[PDB]
Amino acid sequence: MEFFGESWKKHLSGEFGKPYFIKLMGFVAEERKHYTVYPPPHQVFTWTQMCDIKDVKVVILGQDPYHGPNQAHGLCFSVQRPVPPPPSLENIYKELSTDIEDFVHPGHGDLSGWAKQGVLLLNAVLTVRAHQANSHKERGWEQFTDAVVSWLNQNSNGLVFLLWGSYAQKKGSAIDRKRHHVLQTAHPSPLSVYRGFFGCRHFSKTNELLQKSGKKPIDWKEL
DNA sequence: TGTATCTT
DNA sequence: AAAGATAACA
Ligand SMILES: O=c1cc[nH]c(=O)[nH]1
Repeated sequence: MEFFGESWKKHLSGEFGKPYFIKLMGFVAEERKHYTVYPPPHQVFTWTQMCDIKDVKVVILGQDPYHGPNQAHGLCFSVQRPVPPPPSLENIYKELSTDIEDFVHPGHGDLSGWAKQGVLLLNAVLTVRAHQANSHKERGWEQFTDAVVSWLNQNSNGLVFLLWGSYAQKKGSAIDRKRHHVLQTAHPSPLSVYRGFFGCRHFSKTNELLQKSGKKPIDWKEL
């Protein structure tokens, strides 16, 4: 119980009774019986437990969870102490250090600090079979995360979406590019970071857009 | 050994 | 689809 934060469950509950969702949860359940799936069930929706849905100001959309033991916990790119930051996160910190002058490696990989500030740390696909990246794509997660993006698009204003990677970028078409700001770059994984993530300056750019629309910027060092 | 994106 | 090529790093 209580895997979903109250305000999130209230606005996404309409998906629960849909065939694709019932079949999606059915698939993940069958998978957990034969393989190790990440993150654990009680953490698949951690991204709804950090702030009220109406308080989201920035959305970071990744591809799918870390596929190693004890890494993924429901917030994209984040890992709970004492787990060391995986390759993707070390790259995010590397960019943050050159993008934000006051930013220095926090010495851990827990990104709850950002989420509590209204930064939704979402992935297009919310589960993954151990050691197999994007193994759970096209099973129904995409329509669910589409519902999340769609609600935010219609009920919020001036949000800043950071779509990292081709899969996250599939959601760009559902975002009113006039009402919200969409920043797109390569995924921070070592296998693609060199295609543009380094130098993208999305963190400083995100705050410029927020402050321009009179909103409090994100303190990226607040972790 | 191990962490995307484009092409056939 | 899904496998192969291409691709930084350590
Ligand atoms: O949560 C995560 C971690 C790495 N890469 C992603 O796309 N998401």
